Amino acid sequence: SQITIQARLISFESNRQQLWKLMADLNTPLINELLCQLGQHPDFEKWQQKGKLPSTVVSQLCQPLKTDPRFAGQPSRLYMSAIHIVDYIYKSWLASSLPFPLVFETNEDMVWSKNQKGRLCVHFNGLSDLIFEVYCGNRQLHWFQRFLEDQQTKRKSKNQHSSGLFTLRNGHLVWLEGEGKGEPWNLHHLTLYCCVDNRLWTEEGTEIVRQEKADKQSTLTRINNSFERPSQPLYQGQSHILVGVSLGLEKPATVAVVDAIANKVLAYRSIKQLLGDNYELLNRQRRQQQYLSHERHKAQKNFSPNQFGASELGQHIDRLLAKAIVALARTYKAGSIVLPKLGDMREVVQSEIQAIAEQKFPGYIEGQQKYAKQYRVNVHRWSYGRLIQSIQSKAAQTGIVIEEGKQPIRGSPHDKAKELALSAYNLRLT
RNA sequence: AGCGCCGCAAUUCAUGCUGCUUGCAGCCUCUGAAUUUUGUUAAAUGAGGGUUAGUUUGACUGUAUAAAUACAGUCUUGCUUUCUGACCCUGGUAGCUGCUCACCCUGAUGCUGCUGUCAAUAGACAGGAUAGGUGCGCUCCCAGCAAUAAGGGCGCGGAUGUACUGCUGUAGUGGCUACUGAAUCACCCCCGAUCAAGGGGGAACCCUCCAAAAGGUGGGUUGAAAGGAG
Repeated sequence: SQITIQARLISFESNRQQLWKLMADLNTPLINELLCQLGQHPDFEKWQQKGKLPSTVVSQLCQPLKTDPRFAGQPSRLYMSAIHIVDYIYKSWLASSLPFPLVFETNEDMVWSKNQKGRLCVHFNGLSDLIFEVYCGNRQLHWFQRFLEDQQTKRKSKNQHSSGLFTLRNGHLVWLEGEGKGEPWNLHHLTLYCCVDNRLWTEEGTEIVRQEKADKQSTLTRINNSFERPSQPLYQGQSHILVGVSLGLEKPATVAVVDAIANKVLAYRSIKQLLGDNYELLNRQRRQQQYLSHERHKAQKNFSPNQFGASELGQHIDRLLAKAIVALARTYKAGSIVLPKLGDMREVVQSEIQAIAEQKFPGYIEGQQKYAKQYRVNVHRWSYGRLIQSIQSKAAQTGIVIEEGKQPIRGSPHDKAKELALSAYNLRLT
């Protein structure tokens, strides 16, 4: 699946300042001016009647800005970066003191080469003089090494390699703000974000992609190419087994590995089981959540800038749950991980508070509402969207599917997980 | 008092265990779920602001496997995050500034709360998280204040006046920028780059050999995990 890999690009002060002048003082002005000229263009409104502006506008407004004196000329790929950035920003709008990123559509825009010291280096097409190396960890090193090897593998074939099978597919070159003062090229740390596809790493995965990619002069000309390709068996997840993930307030995500054929349950993996040594994180996140809503509502107008919202502990917990759920779907050979819909979750939470209140104080409504009010204080709504996103990401990475479900309104959390998995299996026939 | 968490107990169980008839039967050593109970000089959550290009969390190749996986060997690079651990501080001055304030009444997802000494409310040297609630946390409670939610009272110089200000400072409390002191570590320590870069020196535990023991070798562990950037 798609995944973005980071790397710190490193070169000398001369090359860095050259790039800085190109971007911050000769292309960031280009970006801003193209943005206003999009704003100050006579037929601005007529396109909003459709709600989308096609690629025509930037295509015709790209070239008049080549010889504008304040721009001092850019390499062609930097013009492509600018036009793609304005495309991205106006698409994000139609729904700081830091230069706009650089956008590279394909890998051929990046040339890789080993130096005498052995490290990988990357230049960009149309630049050819800046020798930005690549800095990264082992979790990313094999990625860049494989990009270099595929580059070396296309040239030996006299450039008869299809571009899709290449591992690296996109790339973002951005500056990142830091501390200190002085010049900003030696202050903002350049970083390369590489977008790849794991589906195109394992040899079996690579051979999977050829069939649909044909779906016309060179449609099948250079499909077959060996590369260097590790062969690892594709994870063949058998169906008939679903891992429902009941989402709730007190138990945010409890799973039950259901064998739906005989309605037998294979594994009631609770959250204390889905997290292990990471269970201590769960309550911790709530300790932060109850904190934030206390401070966020305190400064009602958001006037006071404080540190609330400090950590991404929710993100880490949520991806930990994703990893554990996919691992526990593998261990029982599950053919899906089942999640409910966030659209059908606003009522689920409130039904849960009401049911817990009734089971704690039966009939005594004036005490039921009291208990519910002090229960909303202590246990807050989970970041369910992050959970669903991270679980879908890990499921795509490993290969298991995510299908829609329908959480039951009442019952035990394990009972809700089991019945949610069964409901998803029932909907699977549809 | 109330509520959420933690797991100490019991009970009932299984998602757990036993040779099966392979789905049933039986019992709670390991792994857990629920209900109730309990808070023990006990188990386990939790406990303030920062700090590493940190270690493990990798990839490939042969074997074993019905396999998650284990071993052997080759390479290795540092990106962004989460814990844990260790460590450092609870900032100094120079500005732009917020936000509120006759005196009152209860009081608000209102504010503050650590030990100790001097000292007088208000706070200075020095310790430092174990920062009020004896299991822990809290929009709950308490102690204090409340001008810094409301909301309702109520006043001296003034107003052409019908509105509004003084009693508002030589305050209380939050932001922004700049110069600044300590950590700049992941077994410990020294030297370096922090657009690059690693190399020394050492202690704790090892597997094994020279022998006969000790001692002296070769290799290895000295916390782990996660990741799609918008």
